[PDB]
Amino acid sequence: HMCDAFVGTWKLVSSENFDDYMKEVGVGFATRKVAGMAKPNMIISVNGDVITIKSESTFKNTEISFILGQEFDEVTADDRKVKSTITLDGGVLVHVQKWDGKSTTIKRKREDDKLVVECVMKGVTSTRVYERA
Ligand SMILES: O=C(O)[C@H]1C[C@@H]2ON=C(c3ccc(Cl)cc3)[C@@H]2C1
Repeated sequence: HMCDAFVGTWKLVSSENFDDYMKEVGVGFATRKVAGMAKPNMIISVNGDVITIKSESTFKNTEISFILGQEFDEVTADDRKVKSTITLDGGVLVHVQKWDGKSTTIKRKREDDKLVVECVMKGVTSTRVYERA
């Protein structure tokens, strides 16, 4: 019953500062423009110890499956090849991505009926709010 309140199908309803987050990460112009238009659905499921997070949009479809605390390799929507580790910290899914000596952290939390996603790279934060689909 690990992660029960995250499981389901979620739709993006608002984004703030995502262009600047993508800039900070190193995403190029054309990818930022197309990625920034997307209104993904995020589909979270759990089977035993394995959590799966899918993101589907007109821009890209991504899927990760993982065990908490156990590093895995991820190809991000912008084609970075990163090493990822996801843990639960006080009810928040904390996702760290490492690549080329760089690091970004993505937090996912349940707040009221929303799933709030906070993406941080150095001093730049973006907040993306999802609602149940
Ligand atoms: O809303 C979300 O799912 C957040 C968390 C995800 O993890 N990485 C994202 C990302 C990075 C670069 C690009 Cl170009 C697009 C998307 C997603 C944005």
